[PDB]
Amino acid sequence: HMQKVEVFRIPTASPDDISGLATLIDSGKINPAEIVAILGKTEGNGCVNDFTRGFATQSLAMYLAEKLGISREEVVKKVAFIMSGGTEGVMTPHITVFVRKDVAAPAAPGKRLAVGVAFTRDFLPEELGRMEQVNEVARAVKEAMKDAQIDDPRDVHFVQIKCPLLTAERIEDAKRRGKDVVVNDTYKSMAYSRGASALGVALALGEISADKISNEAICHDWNLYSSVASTSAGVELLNDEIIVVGNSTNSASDLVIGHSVMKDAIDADAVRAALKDAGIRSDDEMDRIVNVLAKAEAASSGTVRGRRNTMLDDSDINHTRSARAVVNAVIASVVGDPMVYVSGGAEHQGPDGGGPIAVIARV
Amino acid sequence: MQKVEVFRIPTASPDDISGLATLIDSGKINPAEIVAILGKTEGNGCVNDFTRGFATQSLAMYLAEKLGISREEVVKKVAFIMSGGTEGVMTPHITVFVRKDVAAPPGKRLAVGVAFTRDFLPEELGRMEQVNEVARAVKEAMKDAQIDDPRDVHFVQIKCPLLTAERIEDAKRRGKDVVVNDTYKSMAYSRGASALGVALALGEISADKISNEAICHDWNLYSSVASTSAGVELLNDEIIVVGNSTNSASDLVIGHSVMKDAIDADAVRAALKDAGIRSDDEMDRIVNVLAKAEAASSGTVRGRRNTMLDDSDINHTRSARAVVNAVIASVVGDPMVYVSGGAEHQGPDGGGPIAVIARV
Amino acid sequence: MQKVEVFRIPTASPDDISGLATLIDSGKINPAEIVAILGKTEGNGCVNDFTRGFATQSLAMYLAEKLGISREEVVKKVAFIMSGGTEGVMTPHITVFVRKDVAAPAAPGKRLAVGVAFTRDFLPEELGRMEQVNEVARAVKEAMKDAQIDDPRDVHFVQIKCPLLTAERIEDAKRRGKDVVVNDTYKSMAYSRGASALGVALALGEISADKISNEAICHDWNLYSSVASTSAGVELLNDEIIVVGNSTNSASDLVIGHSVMKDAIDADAVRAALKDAGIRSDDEMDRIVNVLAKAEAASSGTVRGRRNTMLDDSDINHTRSARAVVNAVIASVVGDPMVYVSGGAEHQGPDGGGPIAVIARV
Amino acid sequence: MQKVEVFRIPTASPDDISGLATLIDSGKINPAEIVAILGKTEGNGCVNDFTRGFATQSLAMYLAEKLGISREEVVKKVAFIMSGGTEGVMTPHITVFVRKDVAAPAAPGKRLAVGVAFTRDFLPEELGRMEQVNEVARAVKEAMKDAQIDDPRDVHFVQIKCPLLTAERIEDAKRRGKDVVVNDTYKSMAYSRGASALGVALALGEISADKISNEAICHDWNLYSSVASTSAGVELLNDEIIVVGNSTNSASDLVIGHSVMKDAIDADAVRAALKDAGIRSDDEMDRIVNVLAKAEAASSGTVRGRRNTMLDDSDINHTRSARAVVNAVIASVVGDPMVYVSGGAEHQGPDGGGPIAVIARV
Ligand SMILES: O=C1CC(=O)NC(=O)N1
Ligand SMILES: O=C1CC(=O)NC(=O)N1
Ligand SMILES: O=C1CC(=O)NC(=O)N1
Ligand SMILES: [Ca+2]
Ligand SMILES: [Ca+2]
Ligand SMILES: [Ca+2]
Ligand SMILES: [Ca+2]
Ligand SMILES: [Cl-]
Ligand SMILES: [Cl-]
Ligand code: NA
Repeated sequence: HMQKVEVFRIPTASPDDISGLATLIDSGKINPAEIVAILGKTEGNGCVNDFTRGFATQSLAMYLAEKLGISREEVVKKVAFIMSGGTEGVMTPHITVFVRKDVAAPAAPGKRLAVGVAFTRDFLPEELGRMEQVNEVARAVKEAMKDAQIDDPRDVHFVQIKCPLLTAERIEDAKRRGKDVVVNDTYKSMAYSRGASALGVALALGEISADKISNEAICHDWNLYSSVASTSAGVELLNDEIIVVGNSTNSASDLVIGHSVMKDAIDADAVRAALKDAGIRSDDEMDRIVNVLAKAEAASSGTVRGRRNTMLDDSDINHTRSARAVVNAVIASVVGDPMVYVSGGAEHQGPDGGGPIAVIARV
Repeated sequence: MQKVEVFRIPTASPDDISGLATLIDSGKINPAEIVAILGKTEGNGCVNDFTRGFATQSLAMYLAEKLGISREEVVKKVAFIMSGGTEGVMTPHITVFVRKDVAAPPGKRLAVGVAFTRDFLPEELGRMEQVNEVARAVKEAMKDAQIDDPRDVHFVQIKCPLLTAERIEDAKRRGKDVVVNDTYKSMAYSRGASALGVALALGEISADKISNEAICHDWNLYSSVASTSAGVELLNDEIIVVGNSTNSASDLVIGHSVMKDAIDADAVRAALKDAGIRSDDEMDRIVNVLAKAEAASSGTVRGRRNTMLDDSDINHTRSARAVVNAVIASVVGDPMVYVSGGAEHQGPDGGGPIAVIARV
Repeated sequence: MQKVEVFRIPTASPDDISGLATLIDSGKINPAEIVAILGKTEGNGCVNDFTRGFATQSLAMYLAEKLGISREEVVKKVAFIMSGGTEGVMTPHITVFVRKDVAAPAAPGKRLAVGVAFTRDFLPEELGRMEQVNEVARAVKEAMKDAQIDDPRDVHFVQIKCPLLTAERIEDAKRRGKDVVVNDTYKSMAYSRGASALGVALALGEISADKISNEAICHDWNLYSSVASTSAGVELLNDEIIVVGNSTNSASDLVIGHSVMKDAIDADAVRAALKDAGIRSDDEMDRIVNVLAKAEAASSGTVRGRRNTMLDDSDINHTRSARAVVNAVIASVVGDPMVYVSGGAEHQGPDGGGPIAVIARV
Repeated sequence: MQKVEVFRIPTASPDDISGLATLIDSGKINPAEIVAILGKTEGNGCVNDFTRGFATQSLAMYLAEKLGISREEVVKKVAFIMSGGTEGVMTPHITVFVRKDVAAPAAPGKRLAVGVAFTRDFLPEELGRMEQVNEVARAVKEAMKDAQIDDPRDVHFVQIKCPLLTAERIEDAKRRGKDVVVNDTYKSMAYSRGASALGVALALGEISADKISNEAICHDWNLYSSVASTSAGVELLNDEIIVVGNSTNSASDLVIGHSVMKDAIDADAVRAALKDAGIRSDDEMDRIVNVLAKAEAASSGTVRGRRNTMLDDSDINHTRSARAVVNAVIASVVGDPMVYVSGGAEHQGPDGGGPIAVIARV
């Protein structure tokens, strides 16, 4: 009959903590068969050797499989699990659970929160960071939009993607088959996978025309970017998982989403603009926030507003960790709550050194 | 009659003196009138940070050849307070304080005073001996500042020592124990004892509440203007009192507030207001912002857990510095501001003082 | 008559069960006979290492499926001790202990024997204090009985997993009006390791009870066990104990020997432990099943009079460095970096050293 | 006739000149005869390591004061090669090379010889490319001549300091319309080390010019020098070269020998290098002046087929781990962790290995 999306931002005590989700299920507030996606901030280092991502997904899949009476593999085929590691600074570990009910109510007036999920095919290692990944992500984004019943791409406000990376073993597999990979480095492969996936969002939503995107442009032409894409790499899967979040004229949700783009890592004005775009027009209305979701990164210039920083020169602390700490702190200082989603590495996600920022709010 | 000028100078590396050299060579700074240099250096700000000493040595070399005197005499004349750790987007820079005596014709204006303490025994670090001696030099520096009312003191910056392996062996040889065995934790004890010395001198807390057992344990005791930073390269405390005096002709003033926690942007705006900055348009009057940052002992901020105290890969003082610099930068639009970590007895638990120096 | 078999298995990731599954599916391991798994997992080996729990969860879920029982029942039945930190060239792997009942002839001298025991859960304010010492000592005695070892001189390695403090657990303690032994999460690992190690020494008669008190724990480094190997983690709230030795009631084709490294570069002690396990020449290194060792930074900040920065390095915690060093030393003697090295050797060997054991085919 | 003396001096900090000053004040070192100082400094050895420059500044300032000349003049006369990173048990120290002409007899056989040479400054876009290879090769040949070595087989170690790319230098290159060899500050160290190492192999005839191109640099690991040892730093724009060998025109009471570690745990190569320097037994190890070696993670992510995480670890860069490992292996053979080990051995020995030299008293 009618889609109603509910979104639950749940604090976690550890990567494997399912207790807060279990409390909401046991109280009857969440039917677990209606969960379509879980977006996590997990407290590993968010870089190459972060096993909290897989630990969290495994723990959630185990739990939901037992509650639903189905196998873990069926849960993973059915539910998007997107775990973004790295909870630096004051950023609070948490999960955001997306529930899509089917209700016997009319659509609410105007446009209200809508979500769609789609998975791509698995990618061969030589496809990561290249047009194959761009075009297949674009196709899956369009599918998720239709799943969400969103017709106008301007009504898409955040497209969250989990994407793969290259391990030593996967690079060697490509080599044994006579293929080369986009880069022979696991950490850099995360940027290429994030960037190709983001360009696929831009292609699908019409933010960039197809004839401007080529292999040569991926992670090189920073004038090309999506204003709503948010992509995050991990070792666990070989495909991309996509969540499209926007507003539909055919939704019964009591929530809406809005967004802006941070021009740089300290752009508090963009945080306030994203809040306003989600209907939050004053500090007292900040209690309507469900979550804030943003991309952060170290600008390629090595500077912010003309001031040097060491992020790209610091050999002890990877720059994606520093970028996450900074943007989480900036958002937290505006909204008064560090339990917000910030992910690092914003290739083709907002301008160089900036990133999209979206707000899910109660109406 | 004293006048104080303050110069915030970006640096390209710990040993970079070129920005200071440009201002001297252009006549805008007379090196003989420099009384203190407060630096943010790009080492890790913890135990094995050698950018502090590298920066001090490079500056001492340079000012010695420019003043015709020896390096050793320069360090006895000028306070060098190098705070390592430039995490996040925090920009390495130095802040140079110039104090020139100029006869001139109301209103309170920036005044600065310096005072070195005697050298401390390692057994005295983090204990009442350090507290009482620091309180002495603060009043001494209050004097050089020509400031009579402690309510006119807005920031008290201190470089304090730490306990090395050999300084522990020394107290061991001499038959005396030290406040703690961990060299990293001695930084917190030296920082906290020094801070209590400021609260004691300024009458922020009465002396009968301060004991050895209260140091780094009773967080109800704290100064609202103290800012202390530890390093390996000395054994005494170097104190800079900054405030406003009627007997001053400076074109600057200093205000301050206290960050209740690491994301307290309201306190940043209050500090700006206390220094005469009332709108975003007037932000260009900032000379520098100076703040203390730290991880709260509860492991939380506004009820939300974070990993700073559980993260074995990144020391919590590094994270706290990144966070508070990003918050201040997002208010003033400029990450080149002074943030130092470890705020023991400096503002409440999880918070710290924040001061703004601004043109009038 | 018990027969112990030990399988050292390379792993591709913390959750990799494929090597164990291959041995089960080939018929080489009956999963019902597994009594303990000792892992090296590739997290940072410090407070915020979740690879330890990820590995245990993955193994318990796999074995639970294979055996037709719940995960909870598997973790009550099988010791899972995951030591994080695979720095330097140290290769991630698990060592699986299988114990079966057999009818076999007697008097094979003494051969490898294994026993397992668990303590109760500890409150945060008990870590690093006599309650942990005494509970561990009782469990060590139980594990010895499980191993059918009555003579403590026949115990060659006592491997323990023990808890640690997080900021959240310290705050729980404060809310209940209790003070923890130390207010630093990393240092809490040393107190839990040290108290657990002194519990081994108490149980084996290496130190008399009247010499152990709260004040001595992590302060009197001349108190130590020569066989204790303890390892701390966020993923458990009790201690798990594996006693490994030799007994006359054993039909194993394996034996264990040990020595004590006096410092982190004591290759002589590696060769002495090999010899105590019956490996008398480089030509016989192929009989190694695994080498198990403790490593640590010396409190003096030195090795043979030479300074190092392990205790002063704010970027890399000293147990990470000690593991890389001692693994490299062992690897250079035996020609294989896939050996067990655990860092932080409080009351485990002298200050700056630690026990080292070798499991070898006869 | 040239006489070379070499003093290995422990340091308490990067700026510690006291051990050197002791040797000068007692008359054992004439400061005007110092031609090079090779240091291990206790920074992280990567991009943001300022202990290297801090050490050089302190040494240049001290020597300029002793010789009555300017800092500028000292750095033009003396090679200062500070290699950061003292991980594991590796002990910070400096190795001071003293060379003087003498009127003395010969030939007592071949004895230690040293020569020094500097290259021009490099643009950022020349690092890791043939401009650096060829100019380094030119300078190695010059340093050979300064050492009075005509036979490349008598060169046993070629130590080099070379530049790296910072974010600001990469951005500047971009503004000038020039792309650099790699857009990554950490990886730029590998390209500078590797191009410099190939310069050595070219100068010494270890590899034909035919085989070297931009495309081969940090790609064809079959190309390598067996004596090159290179180390990158943020504190200079050129390459500084120290050639160390033996020649018939030497009156030193020292010799150098070398081998090549095939991998990070090749203790046999350590003993081979000792033997090549005349140290035939454990009893003769008191003749060591220093051991100098290159260490690295193999591009395969393995040692003798065993996986490690050095290339995967986002918390600790692999050159830090490699240094800890190889220093520990050497220390366990010679009983002393105060030896020189530098990380990143691109085109320096085979993939995963590196050269190792020993300077010994005859
Ligand atoms: O923030 C991020 C970005 C990514 O690519 N992968 C993560 O785990 N965390
Ligand atoms: O921020 C800080 C605090 C300290 O104690 N020492 C430093 O170098 N930086
Ligand atoms: O070991 C090393 C290698 C390098 O490239 N740079 C350093 O400072 N140390
Ligand atoms: Ca971007
Ligand atoms: Ca405070
Ligand atoms: Ca020990
Ligand atoms: Ca090599
Ligand atoms: Cl209800
Ligand atoms: Cl864990
Ligand atoms: Na799991």
